Amino acid sequence: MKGQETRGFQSEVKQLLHLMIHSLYSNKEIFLRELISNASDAADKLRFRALSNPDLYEGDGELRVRVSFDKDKRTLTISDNGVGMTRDEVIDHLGTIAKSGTKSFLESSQLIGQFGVGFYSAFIVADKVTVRTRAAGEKPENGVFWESAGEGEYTVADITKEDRGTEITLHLREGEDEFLDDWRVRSIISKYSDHIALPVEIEKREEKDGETVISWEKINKAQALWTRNKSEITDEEYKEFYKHIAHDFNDPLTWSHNRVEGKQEYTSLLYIPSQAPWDMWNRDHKHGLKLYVQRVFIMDDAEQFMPNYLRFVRGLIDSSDLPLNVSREILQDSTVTRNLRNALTKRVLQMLEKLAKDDAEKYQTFWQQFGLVLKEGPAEDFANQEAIAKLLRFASTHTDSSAQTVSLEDYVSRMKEGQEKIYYITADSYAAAKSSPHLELLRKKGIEVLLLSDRIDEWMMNYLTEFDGKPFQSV
Amino acid sequence: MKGQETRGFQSEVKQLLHLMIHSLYSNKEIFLRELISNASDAADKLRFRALSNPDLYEGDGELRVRVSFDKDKRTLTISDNGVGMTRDEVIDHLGTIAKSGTKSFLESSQLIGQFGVGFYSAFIVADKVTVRTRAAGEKPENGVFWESAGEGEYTVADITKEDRGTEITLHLREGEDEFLDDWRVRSIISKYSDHIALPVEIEKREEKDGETVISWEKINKAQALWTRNKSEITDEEYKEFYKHIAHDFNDPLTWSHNRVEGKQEYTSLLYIPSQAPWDMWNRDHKHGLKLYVQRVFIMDDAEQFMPNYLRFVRGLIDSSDLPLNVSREILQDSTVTRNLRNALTKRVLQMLEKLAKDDAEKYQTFWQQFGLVLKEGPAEDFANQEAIAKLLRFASTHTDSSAQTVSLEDYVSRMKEGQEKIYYITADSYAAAKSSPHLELLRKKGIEVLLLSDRIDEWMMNYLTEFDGKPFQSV
Ligand SMILES: Nc1ncnc2c1ncn2[C@@H]1O[C@H](COP(=O)(O)OP(=O)(O)O)[C@@H](O)[C@H]1O
Ligand SMILES: Nc1ncnc2c1ncn2[C@@H]1O[C@H](COP(=O)(O)OP(=O)(O)O)[C@@H](O)[C@H]1O
Ligand SMILES: [Mg+2]
Ligand SMILES: [Mg+2]
Repeated sequence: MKGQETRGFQSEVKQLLHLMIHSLYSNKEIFLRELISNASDAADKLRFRALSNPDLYEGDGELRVRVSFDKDKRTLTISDNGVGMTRDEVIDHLGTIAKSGTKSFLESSQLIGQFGVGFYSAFIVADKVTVRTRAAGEKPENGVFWESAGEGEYTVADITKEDRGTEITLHLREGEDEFLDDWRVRSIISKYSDHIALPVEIEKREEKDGETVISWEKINKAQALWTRNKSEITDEEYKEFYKHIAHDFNDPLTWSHNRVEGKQEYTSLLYIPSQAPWDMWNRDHKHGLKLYVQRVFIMDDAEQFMPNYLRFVRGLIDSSDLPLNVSREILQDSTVTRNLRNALTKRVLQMLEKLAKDDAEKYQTFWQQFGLVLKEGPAEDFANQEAIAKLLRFASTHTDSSAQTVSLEDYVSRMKEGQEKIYYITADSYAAAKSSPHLELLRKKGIEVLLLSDRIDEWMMNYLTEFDGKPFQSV
Repeated sequence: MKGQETRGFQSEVKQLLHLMIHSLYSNKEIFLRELISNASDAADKLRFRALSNPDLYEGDGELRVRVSFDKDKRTLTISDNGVGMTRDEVIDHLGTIAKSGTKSFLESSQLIGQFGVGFYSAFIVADKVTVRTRAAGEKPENGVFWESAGEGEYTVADITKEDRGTEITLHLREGEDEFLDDWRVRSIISKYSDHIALPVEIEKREEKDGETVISWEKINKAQALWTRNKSEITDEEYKEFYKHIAHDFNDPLTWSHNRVEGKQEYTSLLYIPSQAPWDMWNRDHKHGLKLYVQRVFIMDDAEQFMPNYLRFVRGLIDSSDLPLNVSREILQDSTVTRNLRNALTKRVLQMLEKLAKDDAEKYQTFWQQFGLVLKEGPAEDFANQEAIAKLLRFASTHTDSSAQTVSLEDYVSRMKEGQEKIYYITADSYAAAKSSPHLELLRKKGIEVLLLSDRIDEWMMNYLTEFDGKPFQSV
């Protein structure tokens, strides 16, 4: 094992780790979920490359993730046999962190703020993590090694490893002996893996005379979630699975699992978040559905199936109309895309309509988080303009608040005589529109006024020129 | 009085009449409404022609219908200075009709059923009707006289009418003296004239010392009803106005009044008849919106603003983006037209939908009447397949009738944890269909199956294979 080198974590990473830790000891069972989520992602990566060249499965073609513990060495080990990593990859992915989290770090009993990051979840429970990975296809003499007390630096070196995949060993802190108990760990892997197609085995040791008797019984049922029938899939499974594909700690507000067989044979499973991603307002930001084909994972962040004013959506698409060779290029100049695209655009509005009716408190959350993104909507897609206006919420004079708790239908159902219109006011701050003008001309008569004060509102009212009869007019 | 000639009525007019007099004696006050209504139509015609050739108003350009009565002679006279008629016009329009069906089988509690008023309603109240008229642009020696007792024949002749227009005189049947009363008559006009733009003036007679001064004073507000604000229009006015522009005694199921103003500047006012016209099915029937350009009437029965799937929609449409020259032709290749046929097509649907929600009984009534034509829809309007389907209804398996009670939105409210479904079934009448194959098992599960029996159902199904969320299918 020669080639030892030591690096420094991005100045902001130490700021994440040490922070995230205290912030999550409330939910520490997490790491075990995040590693499996990753073992799963590592398996799809393999099956993908394997399409192109089916020899990467050199030997075993049955992917799986194994858990086990040295009650004596105080360790827990999770080892899958997926793509595995390359040394240069090890340094890119593990060594760093592709995303962001600095402009907010210096701000703000389960203290969370805004989710940490998958893999490092491990340090909430381990004071030393070790990885030994051997990339798919490559040589067993180029296995890598990554060690880190997570204090501030980490180490890499080259090693050998016959088997392919990734082996992660966590050296538990003191007062974590829970994860060295069969029922406890078993319980957790049980709880965190139903949404996962990858079989999840767990080490079983039995003393049947002679030597020792090792096994690996799977706790996992194993079944691509979007494959089974809604009728049998529970909400627990629907929620964690979202977390899985969304790479987010929080839960979702709702979901639309749908199968379709006709002109567009696909099978979507979109999700509606609950918190807006911290990096949602800067150009380079991941958005798009996890694209599948013939149940074969292909690409991620494929934005070409969702119109811009719906970036915030999340989920997969198990199409069958797309060629198994779909590229990032092909997709953009595809008709089956443009079709699927619009066919799904509606499914999100339908999912939203259904939401706003069943749980308003959940919908209000939705509105707050993704308010200004849905608004730039009827400004370049009048196709569905009505459904998109109904989904819209505003701040009215009926409420003695800045609370965007009013639907346009709420506004109509409370009109009077001397009607014909929905009057608004376009200011800057809620204050600059609730008292700073001349709505009083109307207040003296008893007519409702929509107090709009969000930067985009003015530009939006140039495309929204009426809502079911009653036209819109400024004051 | 030269040219004197008597003529006989067509065979069903002598029938239509006698039948009409008893069927409508409940509403005798009705004739007064129909003469002013016609007087108004004359004022329109004139202004229309007046465009191309302003000589027509020859000097007297203040249009108005004047009502008066005489107690000792016992007559009620109505006279307008509208377009007036010529001898050939008279004979064509007054001596005949264009509204058949063939019955009168009910002879040998009011009996209305389904039939057309118009001019003849005058006989309900009058045992003799006289008409002196002289069309615009015609030497006064070209006046025309028409007189009939509604008994079977009529008399035409030439007279000299220096005045332009039409003077109608009724000799009231005995026991009709309640129409010689200034207050009863003055109340009827008022009730039937405030939804009419043509000033309606009533006569006045006084005793100014040995002399007799004849006043005339408007009783009317005289304003195009689609020009006023939705708020100042009584539901009564909307329904009278309906009878006006639709030439139908029956009230409408609903209406939609809208003043669009932006790219497309127009004013629409549509309605949905309480019952399909007797002569509907017969491609040689007149459907259409009455068309006005710059508050000037131009033409009736213009088909170009409503798709064949919504031909039954009565109503008018004032416009501003069209030229005071539109003709049955230009509309064919005009873009402003098409854009309205769309903007409006998508306004009928909203009215239809607000109908299936404010009074579900009228919608049913509507469905029984025109459903069959609203079905031929999704086979041509793909852009509105959403609202269309949300409208149309069928007979189920949960229903004890051929009666089309069930809507597609309540088959989902009454759909269970069984699956993704909206099963339908074809055949002929409700008969050879409710008792046929593979409907048994779907039953053993407690599932419903929309039973189709309409000659078109299967064809129409083809184009509507979606309906929000749940996907369609046969059995
Ligand atoms: N078991 C594994 N096999 C291969 N790559 C892995 C594995 N675990 C983690 N990785 C790599 O680490 C990267 C970052 O991990 P993570 O912190 O969980 O964020 P994310 O996985 O969502 O990208 C992944 O993109 C992947 O390249
Ligand atoms: N006062 C009038 N001035 C001119 N033409 C008239 C007048 N009254 C009736 N007419 C003509 O005679 C026809 C007969 O009247 P009516 O029974 O009401 O049929 P309609 O419903 O089309 O008016 C009218 O359509 C019109 O052509
Ligand atoms: Mg991850
Ligand atoms: Mg008439």
